[PDB]
Amino acid sequence: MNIVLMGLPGAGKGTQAERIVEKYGIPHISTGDMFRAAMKEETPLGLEAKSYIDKGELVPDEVTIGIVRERLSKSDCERGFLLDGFPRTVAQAEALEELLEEMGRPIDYVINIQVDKEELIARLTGRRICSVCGTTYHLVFNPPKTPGICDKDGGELYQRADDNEETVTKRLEVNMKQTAPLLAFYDSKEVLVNVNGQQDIQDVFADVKVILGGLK
Ligand SMILES: Nc1ncnc2c1ncn2[C@@H]1O[C@H](COP(=O)(O)OP(=O)(O)OP(=O)(O)OP(=O)(O)OP(=O)(O)OC[C@H]2O[C@@H](n3cnc4c(N)ncnc43)[C@H](O)[C@@H]2O)[C@@H](O)[C@H]1O
Ligand SMILES: [Zn+2]
Repeated sequence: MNIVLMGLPGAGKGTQAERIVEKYGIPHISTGDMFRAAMKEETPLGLEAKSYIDKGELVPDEVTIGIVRERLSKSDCERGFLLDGFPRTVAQAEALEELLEEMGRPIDYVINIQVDKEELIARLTGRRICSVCGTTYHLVFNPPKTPGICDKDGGELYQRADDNEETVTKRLEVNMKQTAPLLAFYDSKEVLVNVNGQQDIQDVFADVKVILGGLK
């Protein structure tokens, strides 16, 4: 099961990836996670990515492709894999198509999670993450028992640095522009499948399961 999740910022890719992971046991390769790890450790790759991430811009293709190429250089990815947030440009997708052809591991499905932009903005600006355990909540859609605090550990919830309104607006603008031709690319390859992301989490995942059930 060689799967790409795509969707505009806030579409719920990470939420669905966690479920896909737990059910099918394929590795979750998240560029967003990998960049945030590098940023937090202040590595040279981290500091390079940060200038872009903090503005809501894409990290250049050169470094991104190269970190993904080799993440996929691993024995855990022979089962299959779940790419979350890569590719997000046609040039990324074309690099990935080549690499995977050579690797014998071409993409089965690209699952595109579709959510109205108004809701996307609400999802991102209202997201709150536990500073203690990393659990994600949402002010409206999945609120804590006590506002501002994690149910599990009493930890303070915070808003991610790139989830303020102005950075969200930039992130949507950047990704809307790149998503248009990327979807055309994967549709021409006949691997694109759309899913309605504006359902409860369990129902979105139910639709994902129908798609992937055939690849168990
Ligand atoms: N390939 C690449 N090339 C270049 N640069 C790259 C790159 N990949 C990354 N980058 C760089 O790294 C940066 C960060 O990357 P990235 O994190 O990949 O940005 P993303 O696509 O903007 O959107 P998020 O990933 O923030 O959210 P998500 O869609 O996973 O949503 P979640 O599941 O949390 O859910 C969102 C919220 O909604 C809630 N929620 C989720 N599902 C539902 C639902 N079904 N109903 C109600 N609420 C829900 C959640 O609780 C949560 O509060 C990029 O901006 C770019 O700078
Ligand atoms: Zn917590």
